Amino acid sequence: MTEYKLVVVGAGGVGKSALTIQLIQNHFVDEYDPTIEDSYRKQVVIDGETCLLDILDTAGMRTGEGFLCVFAINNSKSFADINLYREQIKRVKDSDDVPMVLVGNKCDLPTRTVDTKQAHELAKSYGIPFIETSAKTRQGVEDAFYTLVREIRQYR
Ligand SMILES: Nc1nc2c(ncn2[C@@H]2O[C@H](COP(=O)(O)OP(=O)(O)O)[C@@H](O)[C@H]2O)c(=O)[nH]1
Ligand SMILES: [Mg+2]
Ligand SMILES: [Mg+2]
Ligand SMILES: [Mg+2]
Ligand SMILES: [Mg+2]
Repeated sequence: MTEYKLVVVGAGGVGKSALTIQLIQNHFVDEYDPTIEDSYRKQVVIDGETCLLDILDTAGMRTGEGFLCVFAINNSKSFADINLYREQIKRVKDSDDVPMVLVGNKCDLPTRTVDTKQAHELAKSYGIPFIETSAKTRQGVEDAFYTLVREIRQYR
């Protein structure tokens, strides 16, 4: 079956692990050791297609085929840091055309300090999709990962 190597990047505490575990294990982690970096695998169906996802949950690469660049909507600094991660990815892949998706996580929270204009304008600056997620409620989580897969499909 088709295989896709995904990588989740972003500042500490944004929800990289929570997003990954919601996808892989279907549950929300209220805490997850910020030092655990691992790959997590799952056979899934995306748009009817059976495939294998291999997801690298990073902690603060070269074989990654698509990247989620994650910030938290209640963490301005995490948004500022997105550019460092995007550039890291461009360098590690030696390419400007790497599939990626901008993810604004923790959208369940009312304490928003990165607005929807900021996020949408950044995504337009990168020419990539922006997806609002909550690892807590599961809103957007499949959409974020699967959109990335569809970006890899396009790229292939
Ligand atoms: N309210 C809320 N909290 C979240 C969400 N995603 C992650 N968290 C919490 O934010 C903290 C850091 O998440 P974690 O996945 O460890 O972030 P990482 O350092 O990027 O892996 C944890 O306490 C999570 O339970 C979310 O969508 N909403
Ligand atoms: Mg983590
Ligand atoms: Mg491992
Ligand atoms: Mg099918
Ligand atoms: Mg502001």
